Amino acid sequence: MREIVHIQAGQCGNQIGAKFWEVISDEHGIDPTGSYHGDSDLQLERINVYYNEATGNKYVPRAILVDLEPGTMDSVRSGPFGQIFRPDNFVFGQSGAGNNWAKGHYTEGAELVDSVLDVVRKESESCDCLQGFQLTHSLGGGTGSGMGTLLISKIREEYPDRIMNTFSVMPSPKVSDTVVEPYNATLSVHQLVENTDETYCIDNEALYDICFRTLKLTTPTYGDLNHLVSATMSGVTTCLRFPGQLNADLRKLAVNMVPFPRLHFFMPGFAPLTSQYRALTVPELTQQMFDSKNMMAACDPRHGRYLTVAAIFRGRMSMKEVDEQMLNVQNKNSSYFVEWIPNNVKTAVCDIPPRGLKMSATFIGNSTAIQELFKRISEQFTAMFRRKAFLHWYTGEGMDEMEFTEAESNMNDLVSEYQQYQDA
Amino acid sequence: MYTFVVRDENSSVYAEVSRLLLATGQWKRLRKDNPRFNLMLGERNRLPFGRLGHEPGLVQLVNYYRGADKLCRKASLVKLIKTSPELSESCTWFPESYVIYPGNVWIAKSGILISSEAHVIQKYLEKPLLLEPGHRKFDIRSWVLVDHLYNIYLYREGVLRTSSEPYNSANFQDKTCHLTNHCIQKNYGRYEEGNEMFFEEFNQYLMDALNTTLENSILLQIKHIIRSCLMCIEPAISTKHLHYQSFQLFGFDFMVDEELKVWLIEVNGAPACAQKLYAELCQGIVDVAISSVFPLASIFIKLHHHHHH
Amino acid sequence: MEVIELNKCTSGQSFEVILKPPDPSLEEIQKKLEAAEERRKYQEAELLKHLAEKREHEREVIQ
Amino acid sequence: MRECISIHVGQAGVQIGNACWELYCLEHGIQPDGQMPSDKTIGGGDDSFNTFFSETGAGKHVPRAVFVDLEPTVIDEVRTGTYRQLFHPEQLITGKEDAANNYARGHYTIGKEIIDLVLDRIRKLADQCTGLQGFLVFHSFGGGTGSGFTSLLMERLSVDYGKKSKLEFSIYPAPQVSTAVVEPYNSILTTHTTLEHSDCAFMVDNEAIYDICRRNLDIERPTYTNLNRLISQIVSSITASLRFDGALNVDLTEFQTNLVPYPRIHFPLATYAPVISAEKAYHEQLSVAEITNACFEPANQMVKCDPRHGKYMACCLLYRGDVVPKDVNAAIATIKTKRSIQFVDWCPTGFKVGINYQPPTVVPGGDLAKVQRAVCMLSNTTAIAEAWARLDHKFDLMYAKRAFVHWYVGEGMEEGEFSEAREDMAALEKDYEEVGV
Ligand SMILES: Nc1nc2c(ncn2[C@@H]2O[C@H](COP(=O)(O)OP(=O)(O)OP(=O)(O)O)[C@@H](O)[C@H]2O)c(=O)[nH]1
Ligand SMILES: Nc1ncnc2c1ncn2[C@@H]1O[C@H](COP(=O)(O)OP(=O)(O)CP(=O)(O)O)[C@@H](O)[C@H]1O
Ligand SMILES: Nc1nc2c(ncn2[C@@H]2O[C@H](COP(=O)(O)OP(=O)(O)O)[C@@H](O)[C@H]2O)c(=O)[nH]1
Ligand SMILES: CC(C)(C)c1nc[nH]c1/C=c1\[nH]c(=O)/c(=C/c2cc(F)ccc2F)[nH]c1=O
Ligand SMILES: [Ca+2]
Ligand SMILES: [Ca+2]
Ligand SMILES: [Mg+2]
Ligand SMILES: [Mg+2]
Repeated sequence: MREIVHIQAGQCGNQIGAKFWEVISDEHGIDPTGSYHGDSDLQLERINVYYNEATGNKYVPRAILVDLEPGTMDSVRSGPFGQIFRPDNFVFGQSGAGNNWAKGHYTEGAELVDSVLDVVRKESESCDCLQGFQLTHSLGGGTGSGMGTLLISKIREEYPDRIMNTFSVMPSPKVSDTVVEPYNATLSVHQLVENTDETYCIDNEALYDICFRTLKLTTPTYGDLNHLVSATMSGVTTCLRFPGQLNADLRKLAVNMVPFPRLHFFMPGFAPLTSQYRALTVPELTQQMFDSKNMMAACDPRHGRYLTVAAIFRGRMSMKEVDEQMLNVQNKNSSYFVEWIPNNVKTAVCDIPPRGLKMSATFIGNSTAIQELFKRISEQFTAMFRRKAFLHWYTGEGMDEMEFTEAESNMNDLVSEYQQYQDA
Repeated sequence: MYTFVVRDENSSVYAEVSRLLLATGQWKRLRKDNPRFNLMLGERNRLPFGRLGHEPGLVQLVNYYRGADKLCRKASLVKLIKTSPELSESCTWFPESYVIYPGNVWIAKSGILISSEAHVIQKYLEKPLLLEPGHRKFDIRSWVLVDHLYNIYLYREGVLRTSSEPYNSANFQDKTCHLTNHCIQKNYGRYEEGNEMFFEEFNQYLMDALNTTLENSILLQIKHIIRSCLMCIEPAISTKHLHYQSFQLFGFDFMVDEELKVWLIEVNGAPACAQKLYAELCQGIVDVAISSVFPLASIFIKLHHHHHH
Repeated sequence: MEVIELNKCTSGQSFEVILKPPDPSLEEIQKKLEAAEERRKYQEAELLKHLAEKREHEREVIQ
Repeated sequence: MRECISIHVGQAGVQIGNACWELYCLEHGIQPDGQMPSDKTIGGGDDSFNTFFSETGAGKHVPRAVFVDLEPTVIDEVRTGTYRQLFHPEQLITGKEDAANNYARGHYTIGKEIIDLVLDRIRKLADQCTGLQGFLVFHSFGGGTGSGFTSLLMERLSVDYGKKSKLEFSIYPAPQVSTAVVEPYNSILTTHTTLEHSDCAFMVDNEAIYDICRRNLDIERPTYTNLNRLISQIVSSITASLRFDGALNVDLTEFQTNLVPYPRIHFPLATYAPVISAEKAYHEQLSVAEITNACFEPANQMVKCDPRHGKYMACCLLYRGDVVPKDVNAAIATIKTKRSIQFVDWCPTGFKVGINYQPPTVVPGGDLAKVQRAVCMLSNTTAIAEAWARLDHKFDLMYAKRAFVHWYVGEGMEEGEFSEAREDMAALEKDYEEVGV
């Protein structure tokens, strides 16, 4: 188990997705044309995880680019690292999805889905040992939400034993394109509860607040939000992209993070938050990465309890000082970690730091506090749905109200289930 | 900021130790089944000593010495004394006691039978020391705190648990003159409050009636018995070099006979303090047993004696 | 304290000192390995039965 | 002589195998290429070391070893390492996809497709044996391969080799060097299914080895390499009686006779002294008394527990170096009067001493200093049940909530096998107390 297949769907998916390949290609010493110009062998030791080797010793990302319109996929190809992707993996429709989940999942995206799966099958075929799939998408729009969740369902049929993880940007009125995002998200969450092993809940509320409050940017663009996402995405992918004596694959990681199958929605985080000169000490990284202010999902971990935590530190530091500092927050805040999973916080340290920083830390938390996220979208949903508002856009694409009632009920079930373990 | 747990609800002593710790701002109480503690205030029976000292990054302390039940059960206390050389079968400060499983007056106990006809059968002290005016029996209770380093700390305030009835040689069935326990009495409070005389008054009575002191006539013998008993079992229970550390509070029950000889009756593993003295002892347990191990931002007399031979 | 059964050789020696005196078959394994595979393939069937129903709902909506 | 086959299942098994076979080679003067200059019968022999090594006509000495792992990366470092020439490729077996710290995946799912291959490669070694004794099985309690595939192997070995003994070298899980959260489940599951099939099992709590490396070797944050080189010294201590001339513990059956009177209670506590750092400039060399006395300090035990609150069924002192019978008996006398060493009523209060005059061999550039004399006590004490209670409690906490269970069930396994395996452990803990109180 080494090869991962990456898929990026919709505007958001392709944006944060393009930044992911920008960041990690720099870390693995791969230039914009696909040629290696590094210095450490550690940059090529597990390069097969995210790159196919091509003729002339070129490295081509195992990446499939999906959208129901050409706009954003033409920007990606024009953008800084757009030349590195295999041209065959650019799979696109024409008429878009109008921020409509129905169009993505049932009508427009249906027409395109089988051609995307052929590229997946192409990449999956020439893979020595495929360990799983990752998807980048928003749950607020049409393509990434509707077609992304359709693709996840189709991949699970064809590859029922491979791991399916997502990087799922949640909508927020603070950073809002259309009033129907809560509808689109609620329909998607129901899909992810069934068909993904892990889902990284990137909340745009949380990224905005981080850009506004704790980075002093008055007018945050999507690029500013996407900077935080790519830093986190580099973070969660480090332990597979490098050593150091960690004998783990996606399944092994998923086994140790997901105690209950439906409850696999993680609270990502990053220290230090950037947009420096003084490098952070190990106590600062630890206090920051556990800090609510550095959480990429807008939930207060004090309002829930941790089922599992995974922290991975980057850079040259004392593993003794890490062990000490990680044990200090558990033993001084033990009420917020469930007692009934002994030793639920686990840690790794990678020698190679990311670009810019001398030492960082990436936080992955399966806290029950994530219910707050699903409650917030469930409230926004009901406000509209109790008056059947904006439903004509979905019923005109052949959906029934019954499906909304179902999806509402399934997410309120998920919230009830998180509540169960918070009180036990 | 340290952490503790409470797994004994009856414990009147460690109820106060729990309260004193909380009212500092540097100790947080956790739930009964939380593993991530510094201090365990544990149950009487089946205290899980195997689970202590296995949590990474936490120095763990517990308020019981494992294997100290060999001193606190009556059956084992007799067997300990007859089998140990350090306190032999020819031991002068312990009454002649035997073991048969379920002046020739004896006493049986573990319902208390005092006769010559008739668990452990023990030589009953027919001629005990009798307080006047009253002509009445008593027993002395001394509170000993053994810390993690096995420093034996004798608390300076003890108490006489007195009978209020005249002692009768011929009349054995009447229990209120022979047995001097606090529960059995409640003449309950005729001479002293709640059948409790303290070390100041008892020193004064001795000076007046017997021309001697408590420190000389009785307390030297007490200190020899406490030290002898605890040093005997030190190798079996000591937590030096161990992955968790222990302390414990003990209660030593004594009897003084007519010729001023002190006799050991029972050692008490989970002892209750006298009403007045709770405040001071429970602060002492914190100062010496807890705060030594976990430092924050004497009422005891230390027992040590290296005579060379 | 008696030192009994002392045996010596050029590379070592050994002795005892006494201080005081006083399965299922190949059938059943290959059976229950396969019984778990039956439950594994029943669970994977239930998945592809459930997903088959999602596929006919997808056709029903577009129709 | 009678031959012994060593089996190394899973990462922990494999890398501990590495350490042991490196050490065995130094002890018998065998080199990385496999030549042994001191051996004069080329092409064969029935010497003591031949119990662990076979021989070829070219002069190579070949470990009677089988390394199994459900993924390649760990055994690939044997294939490319310092002792690559030592092994035949058929001895090194690897799958593609591991057990993901999942007992059920290792036992049932991925076990089933490799069990027959592994038995076949073991039979290839058993057919080179003029009189096979049995097996030394090395594995982790916490890993999926270590827990799951080991237990399946042990079941099949009892069928295919009913007359032969089976010894376990087991690595009991420690949170401070495991990233696996589901180890309590894996440890209990394998211990249930392996219990009737294992004749004697030597447990090594990673927690204990880790602190011995901190406290005594001054190693700030011990690696697996630090832990494994220390474990192999202990393992060698235990297996030296099989590999050298001697009269104590000469076959695998004598381990069971000497150490295990009650067959279910087959977990002897190892204690080992002295552990001294090579970076230590000035070291005063410890006497027979001091190192024997060190065997009754819990800080040196392979599992942390308190032998004072328990009872012994058997004890074995295995000395390496300058040691004579009378210095040992004098130490035993001194120690008996000072410490709490209570035996069970039906067993004699005594000690089976074994001495080898060759001092402990140390890996060049390693952490351990050369010593004049060392000892490994092997004692079947009821105090080691402390380890079970701890593990069982953790199991109970998780399993009350059915935490992580779906992963096991999802690989075909039944929920009933959790409580079934826990009741066997509940029985085992109760056997220990009956014997020990
Ligand atoms: N002493 C020691 N312990 C180890 C070593 N490798 C792993 N462990 C321990 O073994 C447990 C994890 O089991 P592993 O052996 O890595 O797992 P595995 O048998 O490879 O099984 P899968 O990974 O599930 O295929 C943890 O408690 C680790 O600390 C080692 O080299 N030495
Ligand atoms: N050999 C003896 N001679 C005289 N009196 C004796 C005696 N043995 C016991 N007693 C008396 O019996 C009373 C109670 O007996 P004992 O002290 O053995 O048990 P106990 O459990 O009531 C003490 P505690 O509950 O405080 O630990 C004591 O107050 C003591 O005066
Ligand atoms: N963080 C982030 N969110 C985005 C970005 N682009 C769009 N979004 C969010 O995604 C939702 C709209 O989905 P979008 O991806 O544009 O629709 P699609 O192209 O049909 O998938 C809204 O909630 C937006 O807030 C981006 O670059 N970064
Ligand atoms: C700290 C460590 C021992 C590596 C650990 N233990 C449990 N979880 C983890 C850490 C991760 N756990 C994960 O599930 C995880 C997800 C992930 C990893 C990838 F490499 C790619 C895609 C992913 F979704 N990334 C992690 O870094
Ligand atoms: Ca069309
Ligand atoms: Ca030969
Ligand atoms: Mg858009
Ligand atoms: Mg493995």
